[PDB]
Amino acid sequence: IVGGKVCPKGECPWQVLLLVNGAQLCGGTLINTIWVVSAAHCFDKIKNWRNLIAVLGEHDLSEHDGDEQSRRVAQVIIPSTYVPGTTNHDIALLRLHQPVVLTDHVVPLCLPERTFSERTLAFVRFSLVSGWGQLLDRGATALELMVLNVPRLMTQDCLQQSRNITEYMFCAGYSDGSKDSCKGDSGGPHATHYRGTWYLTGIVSWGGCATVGHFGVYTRVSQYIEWLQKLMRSEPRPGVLLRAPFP
Amino acid sequence: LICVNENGGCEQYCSDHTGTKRSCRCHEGYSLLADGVSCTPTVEYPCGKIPILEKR
Ligand SMILES: C[C@H](O)C(=O)NCc1cccc(-n2ncc(-c3cc4cnccc4[nH]3)c2O)c1
Ligand SMILES: [Ca+2]
Repeated sequence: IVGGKVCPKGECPWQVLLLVNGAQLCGGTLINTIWVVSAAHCFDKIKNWRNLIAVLGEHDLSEHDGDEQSRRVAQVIIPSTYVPGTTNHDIALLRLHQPVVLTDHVVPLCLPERTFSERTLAFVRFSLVSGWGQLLDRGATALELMVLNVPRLMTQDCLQQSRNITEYMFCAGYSDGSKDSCKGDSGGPHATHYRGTWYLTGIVSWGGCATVGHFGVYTRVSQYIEWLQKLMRSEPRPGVLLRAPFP
Repeated sequence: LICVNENGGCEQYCSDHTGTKRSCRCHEGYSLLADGVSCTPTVEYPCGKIPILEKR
């Protein structure tokens, strides 16, 4: 995250850190005790699918404070329509091997109904994006969880104000090079507040971090609600990676 | 009251029905109050609330 602030410990309790061989891979969002939403592209180069770990309740990567909960990733589910190394349909649903325990420091973000998200949430101007990604373009990653308030653009406006955005994406942020999500943040939440509760509206995708004349690109979670809900009702299948039909 | 406008007055989710009818609903871990619009937690750690802030 470029140009944000430290998320005070416990204030982003849905944030997930994904590790592979102990190394930072991506972020994610907890939506239930066993389900995490992340970005498909995070998994483009995974060799050993068995070595993927999700950590909840993380804050400061330099220390252990006892609020962290680590789980093995049992399933990584990716839409059929996602093509590795691209941006469209950049979403993954991860099943944890064992539920996390909800605590003051570990709480799911609400996955909204599609109608609500489209009719109401899509019109809330500002939303929060968070992660342990790069603090600067071509810079070091963060040791403490960072958060940033970004405004959402209608796609027409995005295109105009920009110095390929599909219906499965949206733009948010700033064009002045001061504030953005960055490498290391992908998969993390774009969270939207409405009447006292927070909801998942986007996933940090990719494409150029805090580049002048460009906005951040996020996966438009509303397009995937039904897809996600169906999968969460399904039994696990052997083998970690599952490609599931979309729609 | 239509769901498309002002969320139908619902705190959370809204469904249109046949006629001048609307029903609000709440996410799991919440229940709907008698006002027919408000949602109140039913569990300790409802989704989308921040415990340290809810406590202060
Ligand atoms: C063949 C290459 O090794 C490969 O593709 N590996 C897969 C793989 C895994 C995990 C992460 C990444 N990865 N690389 C770059 C970005 C990224 C840039 C960016 C700008 N603004 C906002 C979010 C952003 N994210 C990113 O998330 C890539
Ligand atoms: Ca820690």
